[PDB]
Amino acid sequence: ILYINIYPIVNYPETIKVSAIPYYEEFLPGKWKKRIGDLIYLYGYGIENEFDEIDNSNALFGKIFRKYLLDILSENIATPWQLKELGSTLRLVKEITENYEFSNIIKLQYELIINVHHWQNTNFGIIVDLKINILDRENNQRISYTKIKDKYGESVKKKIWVSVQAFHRHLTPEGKKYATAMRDKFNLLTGLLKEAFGSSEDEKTFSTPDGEIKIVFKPLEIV
Ligand SMILES: C[As](C)(=O)[O-]
Ligand SMILES: [Cl-]
Ligand code: NA
Repeated sequence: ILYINIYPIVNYPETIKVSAIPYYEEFLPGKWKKRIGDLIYLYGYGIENEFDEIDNSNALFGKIFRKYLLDILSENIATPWQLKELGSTLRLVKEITENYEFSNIIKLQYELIINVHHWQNTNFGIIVDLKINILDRENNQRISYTKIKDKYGESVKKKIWVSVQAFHRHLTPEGKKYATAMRDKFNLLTGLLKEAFGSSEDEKTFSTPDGEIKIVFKPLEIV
């Protein structure tokens, strides 16, 4: 039983309202709109009175829905997660607030990286990657292990790496290898994804102007 980091959208609007205008140079990309070739399509909360409807049998549907999906998710982020990047990709972050040695000088931050996967014409899912960013707490900037070693010394470097591995569940909280690591790492991913979208249940529905989007917070299974 193989589990993949893709969380399926099991319901979405089979029809969505879109507006098209010609692309123009001053266009600034943003929510509720997408450039497609030499048109910009408005959708979701960007729809003015003027509109056309497109269904999932149309190639345009997937090109729009892949972005609309992220736009909606971006409207449903729960504290303490924050939006870091929205566009073709959705990145959310939160600070690791549990204790670890050298937390006073080194800030750790989980980052969920959310992309949309589309396959067999009508299937959508979010592909979700988890990274931990390591920040120098005094200036809130990214800091490499080498720079930690130079600035705070070898001991801090080594300890941070163990803490990072423990927060990824690559090691036990005590810093040791364990047997059940890929199961627990998936549970962590699923649990953080649930938290980030305010979900206590293994599925959640999100409202859109076109109808509901339903996501199941359970990784796809290849048996
Ligand atoms: C109208 As809205 C949910 O895009 O702020
Ligand atoms: Cl765009
Ligand atoms: Na539907």
